[PDB]
Amino acid sequence: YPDARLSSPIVLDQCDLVTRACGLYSSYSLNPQLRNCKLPKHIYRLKYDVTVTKFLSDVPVATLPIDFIVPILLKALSGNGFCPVEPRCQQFLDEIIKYTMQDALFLKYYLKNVGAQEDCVDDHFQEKILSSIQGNEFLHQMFFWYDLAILTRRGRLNRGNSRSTWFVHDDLIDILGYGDYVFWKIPISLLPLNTQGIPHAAMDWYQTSVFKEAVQGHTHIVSVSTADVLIMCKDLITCRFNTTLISKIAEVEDPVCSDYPNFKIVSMLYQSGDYLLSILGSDGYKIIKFLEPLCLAKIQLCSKYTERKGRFLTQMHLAVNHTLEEITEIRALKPSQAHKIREFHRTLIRLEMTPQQLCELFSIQKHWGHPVLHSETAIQKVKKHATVLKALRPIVIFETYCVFKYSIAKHYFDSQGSWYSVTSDRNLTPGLNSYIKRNQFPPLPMIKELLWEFYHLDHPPLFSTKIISDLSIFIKDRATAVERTCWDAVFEPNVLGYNPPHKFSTKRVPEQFLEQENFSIENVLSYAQKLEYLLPQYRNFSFSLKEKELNVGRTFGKLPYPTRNVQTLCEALLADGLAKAFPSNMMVVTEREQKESLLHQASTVRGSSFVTDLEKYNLAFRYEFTAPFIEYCNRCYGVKNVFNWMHYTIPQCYMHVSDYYNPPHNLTLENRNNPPEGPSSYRGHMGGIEGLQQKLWTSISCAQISLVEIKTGFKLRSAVMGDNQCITVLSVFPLETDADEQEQSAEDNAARVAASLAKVTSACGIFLKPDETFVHSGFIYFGKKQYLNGVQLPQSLKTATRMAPLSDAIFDDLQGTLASIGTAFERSISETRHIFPCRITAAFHTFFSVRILQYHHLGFNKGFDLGQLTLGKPLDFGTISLALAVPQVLGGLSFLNPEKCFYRNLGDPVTSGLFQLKTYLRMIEMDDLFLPLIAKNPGNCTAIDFVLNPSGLNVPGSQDLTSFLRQIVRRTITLSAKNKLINTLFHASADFEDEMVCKWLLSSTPVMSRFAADIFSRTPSGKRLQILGYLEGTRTLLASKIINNNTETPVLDRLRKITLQRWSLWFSYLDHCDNILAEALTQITCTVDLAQILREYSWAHILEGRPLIGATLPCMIEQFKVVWLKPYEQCPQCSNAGKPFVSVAVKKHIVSAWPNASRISWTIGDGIPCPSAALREAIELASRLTWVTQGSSNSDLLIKPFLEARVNLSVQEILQMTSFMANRMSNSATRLIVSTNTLGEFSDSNIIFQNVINYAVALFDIKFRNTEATDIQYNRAHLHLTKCCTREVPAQYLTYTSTLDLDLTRYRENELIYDN
Amino acid sequence: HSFEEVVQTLASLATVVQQQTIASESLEQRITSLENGLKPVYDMAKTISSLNRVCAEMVAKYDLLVMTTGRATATAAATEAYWAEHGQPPPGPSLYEESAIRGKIESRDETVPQSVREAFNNLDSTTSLTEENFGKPDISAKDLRNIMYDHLPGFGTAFHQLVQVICKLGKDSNSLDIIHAEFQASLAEGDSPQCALIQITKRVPIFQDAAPPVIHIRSRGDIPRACQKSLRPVPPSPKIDRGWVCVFQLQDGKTLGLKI
Amino acid sequence: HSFEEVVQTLASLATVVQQQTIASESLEQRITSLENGLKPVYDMAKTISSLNRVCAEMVAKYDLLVMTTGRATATAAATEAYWAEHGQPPPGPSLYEES
Amino acid sequence: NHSFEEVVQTLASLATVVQQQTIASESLEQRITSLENGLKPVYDMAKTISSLNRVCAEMVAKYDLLV
Amino acid sequence: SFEEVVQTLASLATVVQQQTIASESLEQRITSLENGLKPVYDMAKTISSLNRVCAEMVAKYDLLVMTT
Ligand SMILES: [Zn+2]
Repeated sequence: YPDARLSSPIVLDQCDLVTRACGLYSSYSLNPQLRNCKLPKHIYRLKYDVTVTKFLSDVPVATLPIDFIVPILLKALSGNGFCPVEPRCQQFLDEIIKYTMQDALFLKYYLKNVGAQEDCVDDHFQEKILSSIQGNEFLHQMFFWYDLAILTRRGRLNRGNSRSTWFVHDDLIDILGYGDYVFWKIPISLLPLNTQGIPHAAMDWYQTSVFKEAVQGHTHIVSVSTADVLIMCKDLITCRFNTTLISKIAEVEDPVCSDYPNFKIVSMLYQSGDYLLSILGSDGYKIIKFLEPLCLAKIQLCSKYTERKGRFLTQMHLAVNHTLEEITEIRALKPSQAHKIREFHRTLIRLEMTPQQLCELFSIQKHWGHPVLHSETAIQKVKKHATVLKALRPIVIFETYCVFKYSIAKHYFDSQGSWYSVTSDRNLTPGLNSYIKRNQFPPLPMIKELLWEFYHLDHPPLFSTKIISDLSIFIKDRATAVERTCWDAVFEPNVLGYNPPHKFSTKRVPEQFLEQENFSIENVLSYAQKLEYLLPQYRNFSFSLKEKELNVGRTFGKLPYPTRNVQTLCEALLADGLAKAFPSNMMVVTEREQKESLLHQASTVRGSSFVTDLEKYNLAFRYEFTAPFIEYCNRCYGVKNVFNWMHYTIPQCYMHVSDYYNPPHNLTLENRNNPPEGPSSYRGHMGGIEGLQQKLWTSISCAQISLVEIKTGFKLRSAVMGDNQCITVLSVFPLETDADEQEQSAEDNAARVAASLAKVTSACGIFLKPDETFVHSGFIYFGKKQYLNGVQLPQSLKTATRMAPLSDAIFDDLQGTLASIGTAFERSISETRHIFPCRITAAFHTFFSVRILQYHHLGFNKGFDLGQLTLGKPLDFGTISLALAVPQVLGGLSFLNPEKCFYRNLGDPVTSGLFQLKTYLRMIEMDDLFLPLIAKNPGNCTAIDFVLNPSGLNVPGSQDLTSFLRQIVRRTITLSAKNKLINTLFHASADFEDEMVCKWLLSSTPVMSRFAADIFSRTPSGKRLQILGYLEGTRTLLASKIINNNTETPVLDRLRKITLQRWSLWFSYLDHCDNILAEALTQITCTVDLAQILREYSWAHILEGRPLIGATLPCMIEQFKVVWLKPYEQCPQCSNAGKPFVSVAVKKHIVSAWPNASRISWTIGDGIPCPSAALREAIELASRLTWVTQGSSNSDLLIKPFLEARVNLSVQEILQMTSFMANRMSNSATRLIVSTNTLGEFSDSNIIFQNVINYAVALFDIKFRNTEATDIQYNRAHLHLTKCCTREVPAQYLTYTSTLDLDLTRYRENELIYDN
Repeated sequence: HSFEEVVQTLASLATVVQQQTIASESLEQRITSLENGLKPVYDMAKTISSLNRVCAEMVAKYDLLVMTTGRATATAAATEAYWAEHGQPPPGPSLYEESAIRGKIESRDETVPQSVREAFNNLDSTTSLTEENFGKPDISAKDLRNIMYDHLPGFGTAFHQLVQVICKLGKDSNSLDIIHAEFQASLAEGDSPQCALIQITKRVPIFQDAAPPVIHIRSRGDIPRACQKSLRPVPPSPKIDRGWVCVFQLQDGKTLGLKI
Repeated sequence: HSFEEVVQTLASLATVVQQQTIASESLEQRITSLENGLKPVYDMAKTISSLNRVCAEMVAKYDLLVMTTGRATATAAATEAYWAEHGQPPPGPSLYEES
Repeated sequence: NHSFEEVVQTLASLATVVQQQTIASESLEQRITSLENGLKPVYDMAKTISSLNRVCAEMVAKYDLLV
Repeated sequence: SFEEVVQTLASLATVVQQQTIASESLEQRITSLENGLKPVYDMAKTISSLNRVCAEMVAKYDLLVMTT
């Protein structure tokens, strides 16, 4: 099952073979072995193909690299010619526009109904949207590229028959596709010419005289690539179309000033990048890489100017000039081409934009493509600075180790009582005895002479090898390395030239874990503590190239299975015990903080910062520096040789990259046991590897920063998020220091702290770059957020431009695609301040995805029609339009709820869906459809998913494919699970036990499904359900041989019939509904009552007569009502008659505002808004089960059956042991005062106070987003509740009649189950 | 008789008692001498705490030093002998004194290995770092000219000649930093690059009362096309800050001046 | 009665003579202890200062010290660790840098 | 006369012996006080010296197996 | 006369016995100084060994570090 999006790096080594089978020439690979190797059984029969022979009968023998041609194809290809796809994508374009315009509707109708709307209304709104959509630059190109993607996926599917060949002829270009390979035939007149007369692309393969007689009387030339550059080009076209459409649409909301850059500057940037690439090949990405730092530089200069504020821009300009001049001297550019090539960075430098527009422009970096990777350059990059001699100072290592031990001691003192009973000689610490005897811990100021004494402190094993309660860490479907005995079996046995003597069997983690005869944690401890990773057969460590990136090449390492288990164990132990004395992320904006709290921990307060790159540390770590820390980590546990596996085993390995189509150079059968080293192999790796031992390295970095803070008496805070580390210095000033000298002093303090840290880190063997480390005062960019003097900057193009009709959602499921689009829409609307661009994009893509899946489904046969085989008549526009309006909870396909524009977390997904459906049906004159559209027919669901889906309905159309995958995994486990520990957990009567437990959990009166769901996860059945879920993609269902050895029936037919049944469930209407529920739902006119009746009628077999409580909640849109008062007015509601309400008022102080105060989104204000593994789960289970039921004497007769399966301690000993967020930027929330105490008796109650504040703030932000701040004519707002959906909640407890009457004492095995 | 014997016995008892008293006095003298002789020992404990602290410091430091290196570290004689076999630093960590290796680096007489000298140079290049000049860029004439070209639109304009003249004069007077700082300050306010160059010419004291340079050309073809529209007759007393950027001297004696 | 008085006087004289001899022996023991106890104190005081100065010099010179790495530490550490438990050399083939 | 003189002499001898015994007891008490005052510090100094010697010997043992 | 002589002799004998007891107690208390003074000799002896060990450490220092 080929995928529709890029998921692998781009390598073109095998394309050398293809050109040899067709009598052409192309030097993609740097390995000479591929020049004269035997050809495989396939890609050799091309000599007997008539289509390929006819296609290449009028072209030169020489070819050209695809690096220089992709920009030419991106502009020379449009949909005009003939394509072999009969249902063409552009045919269904009017319906897409109609649906998009229909969503520019009710969204607006819903918004007006709520009370937000907009003061400024323009009549010409649909016409502008229609013109913006119609007049897009990348529309027909996008449709043509989607036809190409469909056709090439269909071709890749077979790749063994006569149906694997396709041909397209479009104006100037010809394309021939054959089984993962593409031939492009293009005119020679489109290629830029070198000053010697030959094209720029041909100057690296042929000499000038050679590439002048090969062409001669030829006008067309051929390039060869894989069927993965096509997918990349399709992704680029989709992203460009999305960003252009969003930028154009945003100009209608706010004509005066929008937050998106423009739709004309971005086009020029695209053209300039394309020209630069067409001239420089894949080498031109080194200039494209500079867009992000230049954007950051331009953002930094949008504030008060300081002498060192412009240093970042100057350094980046110098760097880009040097890079441009170094990669151009060899190439013989024309004098005219040397002027046009300096237009990308020249345009970037001369920009004049607001900080918000620059922040949005930051997000277009992958819109030009990705380079072609080689296994030689990638390994030469990491070899050059991993076998390098280093010079170190022992003294700084000494203080670093002392600070390490100090931090550990302080963390153990702060919690768990005081001190840790040092079992060491008291002579060797003359000065720490006083603090120990009086039980006191020394503060920082006087710890400068007793630091060395911390070296002499000893203790027992403070931590333990326990608290591991997640078995999914040992089964994750990752990649491992083969054993040393058979290491060259990962190469194709024709490029190698010999058959490898030994062949492996399996290479997947889940299959090897399910075959592990003797598992358990103590076995891993015994394996590591005996130095069994040094065995001769456990030393491979292969490499693998990274995914989509703009680097020359990056790699990640793979180890054999037991060593991978040891690494996972070490990371798990170190994450819990240590790595807590060293807080990783402490991201904070001191601008929006209150006084008397920052100053208290800072001993006016001004803070500066600087950011360093923590990735380059990995290769600079040596054993001579990290030995003491590793030994101390060993001592703090009971282990002996566990934490030093990497430094012991990595240097003894043979470094190589496991690429299928090119092995290491000069590899034969004779020199197989002791292979030589060359341009892609080496032996003495002395540094670290990415990902391995990350927590220890972060702890060492934190210790170094703390040492610098001790030496230099400044308050320092360190935060780590990703590959960057931010260090913030707090200055503290004696007041009466103006406001300009204070910032200069803060910057000077930050600079001196940076210098001291650089000195210390260099003395430890790790080098920082003074020309790449830079000091910021107010602008802080970190992790997922950027701030400019306390004002948050928008970033919505990151997720909005990734919307596409095709994704990887298990057998091309429509529901998964629509859910992904909805999630992207929510995440995009969370940022920024505009609304309509993202929703218009999502509405455009939803219908198009529906049509693609209806007509071109890869899982079925060619020419199939999903909409015809189910209804029997063509699927019209009305049926699809009505199907997408019903929310998914009730069995529809609607994933874009307008109510998500206010808050992201929803109290009740049923009442909100009912309200949305009622509003949509009220907009149109189709009111008499509400009843025969939500009744439906209840399905056949047992009491196993009611626990898993507490707030839901028993409809068959609202489910997903999780249960199918769970059944597949369960049967695969049943057939082959010789793990000897999974078998104990998955016994013969596991299903019956789980069903009985779930049935008993819902036997109370009244029934509370939330409590049952909460408590079910701590049972062994919950652990079984957690383990069962590890499948994620639609390729393990087919490629995994162990799954497909169950015989029975093929999974393809079952998937097809499930898809047909699901497609028949939707779009049918009035065919899967009953009449008893419809008659019982009449004359209700209340959403809460309707939801309660719907929940009661469903699950009727589960809930015979017992009422259900704790599920239904009201919809806040129907609960409150805004009034929008002005200064000289009085509320009409308050004058009449108890009228509880919530008050919202607007402040006046601005504090900071960038660039102006015209928009309320650009400004801010004052604002303000060791226990074992199973012991825990036992304790919380007992606590909650005791808390829920209190008015009974059975609280002791129900704890025992659940507790006896988790912990050895009996009852009466455990007894002794016993966020909703919002989708708006946090800028207006600092300028509003929300008062809820005016409600009086609070109408406990049926109101969630966590969401009322969000609703009020979001309403105010949406109402005034495109209006001037001085034009706002409203002062305060009243939210008056209506007495129609508000009720009181009396206190009520749970009464249990019987007991489980089930034996769970058989679970006396280790891991995620009962421990002694 | 009996009384005389009693008297004699009493006298003997008195003499023996006196001898015992003398012995007791000697005992008291010896005891007080021993008690007074212990004064130096009492103050000995004062000078031992400092020794204990210093010894504990040295023990901690050298224990960490010996533990951080391997079981095979090689001695000074071993590494000196091994240096005679190629560069080839010996296996295992070697220990050097900063002054000794620093002094040996310049004294290139006994074939110090290249890797060792690169490592020492990288280690020592970070010592000369202060609060100032931490990340201060270095600007030369060519780099400044390249930066200045990136702002002016088009090509062949007289502003390019002005930029070249400014860079040459700054290189001659060694004032590139001041010129660059003035240019950046002018650009920050939002002025056009041409205005920034004009302000640089009119503000920097070096360019004040400076004779414009003279460039020799064979004919009108040397000058760019964009510069062709800014030709004037040469004034008797041209000034660089008044508008004249350069004077073109032809082979036949014709003199032309370029003005913005 | 005269004989009893003579015997009592003789016994008293003998007891006092024995007490005097005991006192003389105690005096000799105390003198010997005083002479022996305070003999090596001057040498101890002389050596304390030298030890303090030499330790201070070593601590001072520890700061001016530079260390250069080498490609044999990890293999040596692994060999020592493998010799500590089940004290047989690690199985063939040989490690990276064996010497 | 003679008997009274002998009685007086015996009483004087007894008084002198009692005074000598009292002086001896006072000297013994002074010696006990001096020993009690002086016992502890020398013990502490000896313990510290022994510990330092042991740790430095451990250092030398570690350094020996390096040449 | 005779009674007074007998009483004086008895008092003298008792006083002599008490004095001998006091002298024996003094000797017993004095003979405990060896236990208290042995650690003095031990710490006097150990200083030479400590100095020798430190001298050996200093000498071995110059073997490893290159110096001048
Ligand atoms: Zn009101």
